[PDB]
Amino acid sequence: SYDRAITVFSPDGHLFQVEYAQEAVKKGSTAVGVRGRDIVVLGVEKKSVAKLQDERTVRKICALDDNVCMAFAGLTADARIVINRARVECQSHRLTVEDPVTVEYITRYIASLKQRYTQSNGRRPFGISALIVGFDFDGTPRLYQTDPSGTYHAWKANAIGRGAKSVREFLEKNYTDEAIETDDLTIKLVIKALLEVVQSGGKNIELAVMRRDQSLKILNPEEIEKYVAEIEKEKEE
Amino acid sequence: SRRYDSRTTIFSPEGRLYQVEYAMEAIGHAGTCLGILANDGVLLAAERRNIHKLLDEVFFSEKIYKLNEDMACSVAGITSDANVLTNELRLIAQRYLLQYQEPIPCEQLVTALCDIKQAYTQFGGKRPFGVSLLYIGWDKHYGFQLYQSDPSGNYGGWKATCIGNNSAAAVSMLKQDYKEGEMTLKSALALAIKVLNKTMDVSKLSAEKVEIATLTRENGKTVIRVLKQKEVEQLIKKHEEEEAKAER
Amino acid sequence: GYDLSASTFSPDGRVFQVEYAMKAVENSSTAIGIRCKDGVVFGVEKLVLSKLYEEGSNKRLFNVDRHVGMAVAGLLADARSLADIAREEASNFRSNFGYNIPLKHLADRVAMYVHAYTLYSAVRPFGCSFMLGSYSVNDGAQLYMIDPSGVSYGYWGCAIGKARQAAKTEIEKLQMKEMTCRDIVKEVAKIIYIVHDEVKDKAFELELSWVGELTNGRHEIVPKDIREEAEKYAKESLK
Amino acid sequence: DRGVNTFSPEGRLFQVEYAIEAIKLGSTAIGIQTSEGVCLAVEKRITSPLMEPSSIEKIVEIDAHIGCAMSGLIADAKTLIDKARVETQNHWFTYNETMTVESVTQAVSNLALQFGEEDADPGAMSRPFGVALLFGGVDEKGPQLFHMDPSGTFVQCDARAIGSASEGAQSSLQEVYHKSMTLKEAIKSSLIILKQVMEEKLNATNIELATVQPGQNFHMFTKEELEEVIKDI
Amino acid sequence: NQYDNDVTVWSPQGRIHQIEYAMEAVKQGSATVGLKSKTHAVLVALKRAQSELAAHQKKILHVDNHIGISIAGLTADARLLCNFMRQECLDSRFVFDRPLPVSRLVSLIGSKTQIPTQRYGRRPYGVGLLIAGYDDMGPHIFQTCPSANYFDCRAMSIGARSQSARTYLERHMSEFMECNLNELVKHGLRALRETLPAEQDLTTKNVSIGIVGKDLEFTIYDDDDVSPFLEGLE
Amino acid sequence: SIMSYNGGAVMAMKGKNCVAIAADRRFGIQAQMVTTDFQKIFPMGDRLYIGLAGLATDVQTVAQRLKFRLNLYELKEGRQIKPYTLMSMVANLLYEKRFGPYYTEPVIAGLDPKTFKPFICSLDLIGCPMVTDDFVVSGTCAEQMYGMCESLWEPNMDPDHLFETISQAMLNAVDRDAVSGMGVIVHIIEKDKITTRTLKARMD
Amino acid sequence: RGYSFSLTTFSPSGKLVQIEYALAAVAGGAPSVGIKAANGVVLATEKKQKSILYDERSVHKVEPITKHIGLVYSGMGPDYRVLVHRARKLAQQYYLVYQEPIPTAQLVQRVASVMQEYTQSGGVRPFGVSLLICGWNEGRPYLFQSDPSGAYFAWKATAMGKNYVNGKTFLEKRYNEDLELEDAIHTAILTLKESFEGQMTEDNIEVGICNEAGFRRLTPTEVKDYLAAI
Amino acid sequence: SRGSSAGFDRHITIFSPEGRLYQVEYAFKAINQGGLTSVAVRGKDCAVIVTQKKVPDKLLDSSTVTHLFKITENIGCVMTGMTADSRSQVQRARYEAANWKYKYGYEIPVDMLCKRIADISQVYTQNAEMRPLGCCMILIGIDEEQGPQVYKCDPAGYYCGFKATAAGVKQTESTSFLEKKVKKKFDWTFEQTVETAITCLSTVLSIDFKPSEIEVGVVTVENPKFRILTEAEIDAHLVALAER
Ligand SMILES: *[C@@H]1CC(=O)N(CC)C1=O
Ligand SMILES: *[C@@H]1CC(=O)N(CC)C1=O
Ligand SMILES: *[C@@H]1CC(=O)N(CC)C1=O
Ligand SMILES: [Cl-]
Ligand SMILES: [Cl-]
Ligand SMILES: [Cl-]
Ligand SMILES: [Cl-]
Ligand SMILES: [Cl-]
Ligand SMILES: [Cl-]
Ligand SMILES: [Cl-]
Ligand SMILES: [Cl-]
Ligand SMILES: [Cl-]
Ligand SMILES: [Cl-]
Ligand SMILES: [Cl-]
Ligand SMILES: [Cl-]
Ligand SMILES: [Cl-]
Ligand SMILES: [Cl-]
Ligand SMILES: [Cl-]
Ligand SMILES: [Cl-]
Ligand SMILES: [Cl-]
Ligand SMILES: [K+]
Ligand SMILES: [Mg+2]
Ligand SMILES: [Mg+2]
Repeated sequence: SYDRAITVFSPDGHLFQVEYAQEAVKKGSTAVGVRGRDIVVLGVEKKSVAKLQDERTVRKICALDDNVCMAFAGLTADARIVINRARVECQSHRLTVEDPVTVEYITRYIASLKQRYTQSNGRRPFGISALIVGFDFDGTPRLYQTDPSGTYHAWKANAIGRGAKSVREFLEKNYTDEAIETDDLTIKLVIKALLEVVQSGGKNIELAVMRRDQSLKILNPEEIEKYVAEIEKEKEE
Repeated sequence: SRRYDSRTTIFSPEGRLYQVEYAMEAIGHAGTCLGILANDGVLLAAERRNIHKLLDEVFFSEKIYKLNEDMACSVAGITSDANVLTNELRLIAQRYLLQYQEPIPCEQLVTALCDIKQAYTQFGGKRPFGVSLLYIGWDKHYGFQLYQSDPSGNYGGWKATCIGNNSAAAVSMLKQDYKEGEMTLKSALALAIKVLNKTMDVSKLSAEKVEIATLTRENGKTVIRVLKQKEVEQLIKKHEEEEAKAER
Repeated sequence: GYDLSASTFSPDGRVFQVEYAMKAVENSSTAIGIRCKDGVVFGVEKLVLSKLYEEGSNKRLFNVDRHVGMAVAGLLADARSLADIAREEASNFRSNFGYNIPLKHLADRVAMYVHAYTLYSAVRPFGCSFMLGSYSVNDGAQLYMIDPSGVSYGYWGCAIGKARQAAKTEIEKLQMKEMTCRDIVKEVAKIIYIVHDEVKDKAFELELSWVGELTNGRHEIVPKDIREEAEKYAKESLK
Repeated sequence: DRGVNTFSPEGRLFQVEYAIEAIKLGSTAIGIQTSEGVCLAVEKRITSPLMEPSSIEKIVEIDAHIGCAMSGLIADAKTLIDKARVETQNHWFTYNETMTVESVTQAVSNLALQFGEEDADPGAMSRPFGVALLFGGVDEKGPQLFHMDPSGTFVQCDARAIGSASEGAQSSLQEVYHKSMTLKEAIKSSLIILKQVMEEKLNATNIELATVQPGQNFHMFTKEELEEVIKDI
Repeated sequence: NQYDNDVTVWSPQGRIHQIEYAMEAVKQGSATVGLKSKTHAVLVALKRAQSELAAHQKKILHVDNHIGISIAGLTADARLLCNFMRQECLDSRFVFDRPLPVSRLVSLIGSKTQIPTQRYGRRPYGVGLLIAGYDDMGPHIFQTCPSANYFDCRAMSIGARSQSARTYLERHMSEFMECNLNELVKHGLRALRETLPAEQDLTTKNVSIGIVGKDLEFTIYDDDDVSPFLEGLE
Repeated sequence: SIMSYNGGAVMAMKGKNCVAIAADRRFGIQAQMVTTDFQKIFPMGDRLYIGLAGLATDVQTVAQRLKFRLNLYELKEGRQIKPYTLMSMVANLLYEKRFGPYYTEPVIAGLDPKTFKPFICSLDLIGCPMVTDDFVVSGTCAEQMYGMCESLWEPNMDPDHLFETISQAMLNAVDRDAVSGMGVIVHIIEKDKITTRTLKARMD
Repeated sequence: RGYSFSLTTFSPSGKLVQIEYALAAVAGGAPSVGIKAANGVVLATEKKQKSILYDERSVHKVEPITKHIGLVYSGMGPDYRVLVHRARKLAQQYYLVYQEPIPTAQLVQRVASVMQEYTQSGGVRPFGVSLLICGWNEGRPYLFQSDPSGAYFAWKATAMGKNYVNGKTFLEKRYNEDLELEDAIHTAILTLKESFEGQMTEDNIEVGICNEAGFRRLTPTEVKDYLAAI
Repeated sequence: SRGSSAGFDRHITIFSPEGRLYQVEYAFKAINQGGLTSVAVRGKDCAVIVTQKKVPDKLLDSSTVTHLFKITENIGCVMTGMTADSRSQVQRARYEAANWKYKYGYEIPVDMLCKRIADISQVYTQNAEMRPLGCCMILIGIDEEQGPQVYKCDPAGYYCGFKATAAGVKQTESTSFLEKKVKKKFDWTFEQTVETAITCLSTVLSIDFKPSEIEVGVVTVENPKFRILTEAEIDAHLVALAER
């Protein structure tokens, strides 16, 4: 079996394979999360359109368990491996603790998987970041982010993928008690955040929500463009 | 030994995987291969490269493989690599069948193989498989289906698609002629011949140079058939008659 | 470059890593062996690199079986490890076959071990050459020499290390076939004193061992009184 | 390109030296050992107001009597912290006593040079850890602070800083430290030093502080307890 | 150059640059001295402190009742080797119910440390040891090197500026065999003191002492416990 | 006895250009009937069937593992397996477990997929094959089954006579066995069709 | 302990150059020909047989795999012996399970699959040979080629080794579907004469045949007889 | 093409753009480093191996300087090329023959032993991590049906049976000499086998040997056990050659 050291230090303390994995994330489709008051929302860009594509087969938002889902940006094949490992683990946890995973537990698990692939022979790092959302047993809503290095943090709102810098800038200005007072405004805050960067807006922003105890709901293109008009005609005033 | 290891499973500075991309160049040169979904079935149509006069003709096809009762695939790229993969698809499909006593759903088969291709891009230090595949099938969850996979270990579902030589051109023609929700096996067959006619521009199309397989349902049972040469000539004839009509 | 791995031939069919390992033996000070009428005697010019070391530190003469001595030159950690291989081989031979390993067989076996380190990028060649000596009534006196390529031959007289050629020419002057071990130790000491470069390297200990009729086929250090007389004979002969 | 276990002509392992350079990319952390206990203080280094500050944990409990502050590549620290935790509980299991700070630090430090590509298991460590660690705690030797870096070298320190601004902070520590200093003085001193060396204006959400005292278990300071101490500083 | 990155690559001069580089790790360590009399073996070490507030690195380690070591080079390699030695000593007492002879332990070190000098992708040990012991053949001082070679010594010094310590030791070594313990340790300290910059002195903070002999199990002396030995340098 | 824990009986019989295979329908655990429609004969081809008696768990596992192997075979080769080749496949499967066998002793009945020539065989539990030109039997009433077959079977029977003979051999054999019966199913295999019948039969 | 990385990788233009270079070793090999008659198959090859000193009988290029299957090759001889050995072993493995001789197509598949492994697996180069494999089963003759990538093709007639391009056109303008085995042997030996250089004897060509009766090498006396007309 | 090279094709056993294995070619050059030549001939009654014996150093025990080896009682061999490689190959051959007898109950045929050693050598031409052995093995024995046999295998893993052959520095010249001599002979077959062998070697080297400068090994139909000639036996042949 192949034992080559793949991720190694360079002069000045860099881990080039990890940095390059981060470059792969930056060329992925934009993905955004906001933590509401009693809802959490994920939206993600595009990716290409293409009328001949079966939409269902290429979603970038994924259930891990009933109370936890995730979006990713970066190498879609890499993600699929991370997603399935996390799904297996949610069932191991439920087996041996008889509670659903906390969002932090599975986040911590994904992150340390990622970290392991930056420090094990024969492997390159995973080329993805993830936004992980759900609710804890006590109803507290959660939004976590992981990156190829295996670092993770909780966020009020965040973006990853191409144009994350400007989308994060927008969220810093627009994330207030007022923008998340209700469910519709939380959802719209995500759509505004994307609509900034999303090329032929929009059209192609896949979106999903999660409510306390309520499990994952994805919005259809009819239900999305309702919110698009309901924000577009508001920005004329 | 560090000196001789070409390091097939590492990132380049822009987050790229060169061997995957290079394998994608191999595929682009291989025989054109297209898939088309209809309401009453799914088809594969492929350019034959085994075309020298002295070849023997011994199997029922060159690039169409049966995977299990309800599915078939075609391939573009390195043939020997494609034999390893199609053998592994058949094994995966029987393992499921053994375990659950129902046929593997189409997407599940595709995903299982793609995870093997993915692994070869992330660890092991080997070259990836130089193959893209089109999968056709029926299952009881989503009916008629068409999938495409490539050496990155990535896949998607399609209503129509193409891999191999002149892919981009073939997809362009499909974008324009394909009717979402309204295609039949007979119209899809016609569109397939149209597309191969345009994309085999070296030179004049012939039944000995293509392979067509259809997957349909009859009496609650999947039927997978490689069209005989008579039917292929007949369809080419109808396409050539149809072009006579074009102007007046 | 064609000289980085023992698994790479050069365009002229050489294996330079084995040759470079030979150069490590050729940088070493000189050891000699002389087979004679009734046994084998070894001598080593043992350079003393600091006066802080004990007499006997960094021995280059080993017992590898009760009947077999080993004399080494080259990288010493490699030589010691080869002495352990030789010991193990002699031990396993006795356990499996029920008698003392014959010298030639021991030589050939250890030589095949040395040889195995000359084929692969995974390992490097041993930086040592060594002699093996024994005596018995049935087999007589035997002296073999093994180099880093794994080649093994038997000798009447032998020398390894940096004054190899000068030593051989002195050894050639002896009619060793008719001499006894008691006579030969004096001549071994004499030859080490001749080939020693007293300007370039300043201080050495003479190391002497033997195996013969007089030790009853056991490989032993030459007793101290006999060594000192041989030294004195050598020194005065240098005159 | 060369192998991960290659020495330089100066007699150092390239990979360990490079890992030591990665420590300098971390946020500053400070430890001080007094006769009344030890304090650990760390700069959080908040990069967006949208980030939850309490999800930056760079001070962690090892056991009730031992805390750990880290700087460098934080994801690398995870397996080290887990190993310290597991080791102190094994020790409790086997011996029915608490493990010394020195002993815990030693056990962790024995992982440091265990990397390489043709000795060990099918995918063992490919490189060293990009992390420095301060273990602060109380055992039968009294209060105690130990530093460890990626070479596996560890040592007791009366006061020590690690990370980006450690030169600087170490200088101020030489100036303020004395053997008979109180814990409360040590807490103020280290908040004063963090305040100097930090790019951001210090406040009660972009730092963490913990103590361990002969009387009392590992204690992370609350926002409120931090605000109290920040008043004078 | 093409010959200096792999322990398996002999240079055209018959050298192995990786082994030579590993030996630099010991030359750059802080100095230590080892010496013996008819009845005792002593180690004396200079401990370096990272800063003015750091303790000072352990340089002297217990191996068994009859054996201790002083180290120079990579501390993590020193511990791994020390743990190997400890284990070899425990095994010998378990099996034979008697102490492992010092020269036999040193042999086991040479054998163990030689192995990685010959396999691709391994590296030498980057540590040198001075080994003090007492057994049936009396007191000993051995030295071990990253080359896997070892030496039986009347006395020795390794580490930064140890040449000076070596020169002192040669100057006085004809006196060592008949010294009482205090005389012998004084000699060790004087040798070690020659390694220091002229400004600096031996103090209770920077000196560590190790002693074993006929009547005395390997004992380490640090901090206040070195003061008896340091007063008398007079 | 392990082989009698579930009870049951299968037989096969040869006729002119046709074959027959039959089985009882009981799934019981020692004295207790659990169900009366348990399948013991499984298709391996349009004109090729395998009947398995013995321990019910192994009846099912062998049928399934066999189908796995046969499906891969057919996909890889151009073609439908020949009867003789199925026998060899099964023998090889059973003999892999030589030292911890499956407790089943199958019978095979079919027509060659190109020549339509009749074939029957049986195997013991470790895979020794036995081909005959008349009949084979397997199960907890093998003696009863042999008595009926030896006395009724005749060469070159047409499909109708073959049906009546195998049916009478099964019914009357199982009616002398406590742990077989609760129904009989019979498959007649011809070139152009399969006829499947359940028989009026004792239910005690 | 073995190199674990592939020694064949994709070039920037999508080529596996080690395989192409293996094909260049095949192209420089001695010529081989195979012709499928209606009632059998013939394999013929040129011995690169210098010296009168060689004992021509001591090693064969035309080799039996089973009673009904045989092989020849162009390219590197020692690589071929590996594949002969594996092919034999694969044929017997099949026979133990199915108790029927391996069909020719199934044997080719399994051998071709071994050749594929050596284009991907760690620390090895591809085989520098192409095989021509003949057989008879289901009452019918087969002729296959297997190349260094592990790709295989069924031929009516072909040529490989030095001067194969010309040999193939020589057969193109000379093979018919209804042709007999004895005539095929004749045209196979002529195809070799097209590129021979040396004057042919029964000691420097090797011929094997395959039909209902099975696979075998022709004896030197049989070859001599076919050589009289040429 | 024509001496072209890409990548690591001169350092390890991968194909060059012409489809060559340079490392294998270099192993053949390694055979000549030793500076020796060996010759082997077969007739109806016997097979003979002759090689040079160079003892330049007087201090060598010349009884330990040989390139002739017994493999089994009935199979002998001469090795040419790198010495330690050769010894390794000899041990392998001894192991293969002994193993064959134990498993199959009859002696390994010479052809089969040669094929086995050639197949083992093949592996070194296809796997990258070890070099080929820089040596060449010639085997003699009697086969019960075919008579005396001479076989040779090389670092490429090629092998063949021969009427006569050679190895080392003067192989080509020996091959020339031997070819010229068999064409003359009726049924292309040697008859004075020991003399042809020594004469070949003497011509291609221009030496006229003393009996201590060659070694000679034989097997015969009447005496199939491998036998090495003494100095006196060789001398008789050298004298009988000198006198016509
Ligand atoms: C071995 C012998 C010696 O003097 N050194 C230098 C550091 C060693 O390590
Ligand atoms: C005939 C050929 C040969 O080798 N010998 C043995 C000496 C003969 O007599
Ligand atoms: C052995 C038999 C033969 O004819 N050849 C071709 C030169 C051999 O190598
Ligand atoms: Cl893992
Ligand atoms: Cl990002
Ligand atoms: Cl199926
Ligand atoms: Cl299925
Ligand atoms: Cl020498
Ligand atoms: Cl630091
Ligand atoms: Cl040090
Ligand atoms: Cl260190
Ligand atoms: Cl040294
Ligand atoms: Cl030093
Ligand atoms: Cl199975
Ligand atoms: Cl490797
Ligand atoms: Cl074979
Ligand atoms: Cl067969
Ligand atoms: Cl034959
Ligand atoms: Cl035997
Ligand atoms: Cl003659
Ligand atoms: K090789
Ligand atoms: Mg009944
Ligand atoms: Mg009843």
